[PDB]
Amino acid sequence: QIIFDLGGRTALVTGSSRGLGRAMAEGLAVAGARILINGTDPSRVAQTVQEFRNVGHDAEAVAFDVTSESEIIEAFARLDEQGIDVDILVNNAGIQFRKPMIELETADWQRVIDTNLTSAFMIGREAAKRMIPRGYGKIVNIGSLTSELARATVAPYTVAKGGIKMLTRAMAAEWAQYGIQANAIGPGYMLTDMNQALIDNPEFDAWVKARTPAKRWGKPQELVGTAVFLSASASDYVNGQIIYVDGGMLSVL
Amino acid sequence: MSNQIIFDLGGRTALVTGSSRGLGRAMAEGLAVAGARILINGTDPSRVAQTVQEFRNVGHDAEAVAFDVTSESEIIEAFARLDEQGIDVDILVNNAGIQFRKPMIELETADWQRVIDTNLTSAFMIGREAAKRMIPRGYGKIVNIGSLTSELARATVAPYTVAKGGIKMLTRAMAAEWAQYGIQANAIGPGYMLTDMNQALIDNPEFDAWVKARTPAKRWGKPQELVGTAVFLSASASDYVNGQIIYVDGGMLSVL
Amino acid sequence: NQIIFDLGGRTALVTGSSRGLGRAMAEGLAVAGARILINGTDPSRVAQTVQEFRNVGHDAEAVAFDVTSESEIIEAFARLDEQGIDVDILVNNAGIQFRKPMIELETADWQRVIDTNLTSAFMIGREAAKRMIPRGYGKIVNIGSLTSELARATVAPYTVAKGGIKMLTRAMAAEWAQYGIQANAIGPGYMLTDMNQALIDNPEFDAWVKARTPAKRWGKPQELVGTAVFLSASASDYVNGQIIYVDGGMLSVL
Amino acid sequence: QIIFDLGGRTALVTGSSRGLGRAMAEGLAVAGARILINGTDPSRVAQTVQEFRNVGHDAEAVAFDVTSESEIIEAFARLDEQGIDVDILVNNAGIQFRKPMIELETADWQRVIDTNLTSAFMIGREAAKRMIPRGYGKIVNIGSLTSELARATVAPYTVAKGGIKMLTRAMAAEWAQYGIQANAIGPGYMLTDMNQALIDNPEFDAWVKARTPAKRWGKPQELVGTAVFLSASASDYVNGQIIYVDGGMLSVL
Ligand SMILES: [Cl-]
Ligand SMILES: [Cl-]
Ligand SMILES: [Cl-]
Ligand SMILES: [Cl-]
Ligand SMILES: [Mg+2]
Ligand SMILES: [Mg+2]
Ligand SMILES: [Mg+2]
Repeated sequence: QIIFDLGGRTALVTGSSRGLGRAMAEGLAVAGARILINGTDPSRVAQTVQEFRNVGHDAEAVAFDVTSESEIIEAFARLDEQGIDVDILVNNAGIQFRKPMIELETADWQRVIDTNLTSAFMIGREAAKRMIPRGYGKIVNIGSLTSELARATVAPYTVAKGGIKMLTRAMAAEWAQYGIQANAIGPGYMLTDMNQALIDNPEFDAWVKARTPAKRWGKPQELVGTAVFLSASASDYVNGQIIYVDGGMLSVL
Repeated sequence: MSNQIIFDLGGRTALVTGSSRGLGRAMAEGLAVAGARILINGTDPSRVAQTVQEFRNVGHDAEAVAFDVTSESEIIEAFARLDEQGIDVDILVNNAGIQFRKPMIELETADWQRVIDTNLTSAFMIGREAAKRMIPRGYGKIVNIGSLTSELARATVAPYTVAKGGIKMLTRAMAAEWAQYGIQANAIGPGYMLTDMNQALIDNPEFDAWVKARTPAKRWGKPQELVGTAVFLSASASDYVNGQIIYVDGGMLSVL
Repeated sequence: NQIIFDLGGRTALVTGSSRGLGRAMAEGLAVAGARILINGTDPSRVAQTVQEFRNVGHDAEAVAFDVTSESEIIEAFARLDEQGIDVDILVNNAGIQFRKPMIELETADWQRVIDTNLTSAFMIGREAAKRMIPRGYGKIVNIGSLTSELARATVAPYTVAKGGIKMLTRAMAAEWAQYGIQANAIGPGYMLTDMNQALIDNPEFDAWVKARTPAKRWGKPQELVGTAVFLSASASDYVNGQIIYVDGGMLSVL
Repeated sequence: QIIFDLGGRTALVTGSSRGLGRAMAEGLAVAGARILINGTDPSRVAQTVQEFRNVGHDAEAVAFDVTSESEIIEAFARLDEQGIDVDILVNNAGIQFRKPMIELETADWQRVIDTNLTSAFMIGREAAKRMIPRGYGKIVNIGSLTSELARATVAPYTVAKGGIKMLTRAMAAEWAQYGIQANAIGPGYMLTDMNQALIDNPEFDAWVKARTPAKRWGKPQELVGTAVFLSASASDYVNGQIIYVDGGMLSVL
């Protein structure tokens, strides 16, 4: 099915050296995309690139700090110079910080906003600058269940992801007319290392299973279909949507 | 060129209601191309036959399954025939529904009811019948067809708006009850699409200009542009997606 | 008083107000100053509620009719017209609950939920709106549910009907706001009423409500009153097509 | 009526020297609340306080830059010392900045985020710390139609207001159990000096009237009912909700 094929396209996935970003990058590569691996640690990025190459994927290392405008600008300039077009941007980079709001230092709030929200804006804007003259491109922002429903102790993350949902709509509002589709994925509770602490908590584990209609956690590879869909011609008239991949959790009391 | 398999529908049988023409036909053809066996359903049996034949000529496995989507007896009867034939309905696309344009202060209750019955009640009855076979098997996909009016109202199309809003909530209710048995119930909300059901809107320059101005993509959608979403929601690619409505509207719903 | 929340001089029809939440809201509107048209299916129950309202100083009239009967709805408004009684405020509160898994759900029970909740609100809203329009002002307050937004197993037809109510509210705004009519909705969460007695008397369900709600408690019937008055008053003249969830924060958190 | 009465309560409205904030503060005063007026121009704040006192309202100036954490903290310390409780907080302060994203400077993006979103978090956090031991409080964040629907050229405002909506829910998530209701108002197109460029653009004016079911702009005082509702006992069981006051605009195509 050509409509899901990504051959001839290049995807930059931020924070793809590990975790969900890597699982999505891997799935995009299987669908045919060349992959630009990104992460803060150059050595960790390089290791992930070699592993992608070892299984026959076309991959390049594009390490940069997603909170640094100058590094973002220089990374895209370097890509321009090598003749590498970024056709698909997945804004996956982001951190979590657990603390009740009355105990939350403004500096930590700010770090979560910068890493999750401002990063997506800066990187999205740089990608779009080049996609616009080409007349096509895909932007896939990674939100969260907290883009819509709040949870105690994760306020700055919740706010940043709520911002990401609206950033997605703002991107569609301005860029859809130029043939660019900006959409989002909202992962539910996934079996991934960032969640290991939650997964290890028997009470939290029980809550996830009782709160989710599917009665189970999601696996990281279960984000791949949605990521491929939103990166492929299959979603050419889809714009400004956030698709939750959460076993039904957001849909029910 | 990619050998990925998460979008393949081989071995699955899809029933698409109102698939003899329009968006339903386009989605049915898309499902067939992805590998699904197709059951075509429609009012005009002549239009149905022509559609089934056209599917067969291009190598699709297709068949007519006749029933009034508003008739419970006809629905239960149709599923009985499928049951005996060992046909599993693995994918149900609830696309059947009519439109009726009339301001509410002039709207006869009988026209209100017909819109509700054909759009909303049909989806409940047919979804209920499909699910009781899906549950024991432990897998299944239900794709309801909503509308932009599942979310935003428009003057003169109230009963449709109400029915499509119901469809969105019906989708969530289905996820609530069936997700645990391995069934994914999701929905598609087509925007303004180039179909004959909208020809009166397309051939009005004011409304045409409005669509292009109101939509960020600045264009109407083509029926084929629902295929990707329909296949995605019918395939293993969406196994952990439940209760979602995905709008295919060039961004119309996302902006002022 | 606070004049923007005053309903003096205005007349409110509240369907299903002979008892339960409908009665509590009708009483709230009366306290706010509205003359109340009490409605229910039983004329005797309706009249008794009317007399109780009047004995504590509220003005109230008996307007019994079956909300699923179009001919009775039309007949009732014809009576009101002839008396010169304007319906300035309509609260569509009537509607039944029916709990049953969808695979066990008879279509007739589904239909009764749809008719009593959704079709009734359309028919009555339509009759009210055509008299409000030439006056250039009016309020329609539909009663949704927190299930207008989020579903729950065993309550599909109610969820669907109330989801319909949310969109009906928006459809009413779309057509009638231009004429100075505001159509809005209330989505109650879990309320300590008699139609929820089973839920309330179930320790597992009671515990779930208290744990699932940020406010860690059920709502009281009186806690809908403020929203009903707000949406019935001058205070909400630029508010249209809104549904206000009164649910202790349930819909807003995981 | 008692359920809308604010007697015995004190409300802090940020950016209430003029515009929407001033209109809401006046309605809160009419409802019985003691009012704390805040704004950047000390003369305009003092003049507004005077006008409130002329009609018998209890009003007082409370000075702080809403983007300065130290000034916010000091302001609440002065309130504590004077025995002034903030029972009701209306986070109304904010700025607008119009510019397409590809041309938007990050510094401007950041100033809009800080002024609209971070401000509401810092001030809400400071207010909540006092409301919690009292077992009572109302927080009303001021969102926008852009909390829900995007518009080209106002992306950082859109994102900030989307953040406001989710912040409101995060507040409900952590604080509802302590008897604090956190909710939001999303004003539609209102006739304020801040909007005077749009109002005076005949194309934008005609668009508002055609796009709004009510076919008209809102007047600032039309926010009063919603503000009082969300500040009074009438909304004791309302938490985490945003109420749009937009003549129906968000509700229709
Ligand atoms: Cl996995
Ligand atoms: Cl097509
Ligand atoms: Cl009765
Ligand atoms: Cl004003
Ligand atoms: Mg098979
Ligand atoms: Mg009158
Ligand atoms: Mg006073």
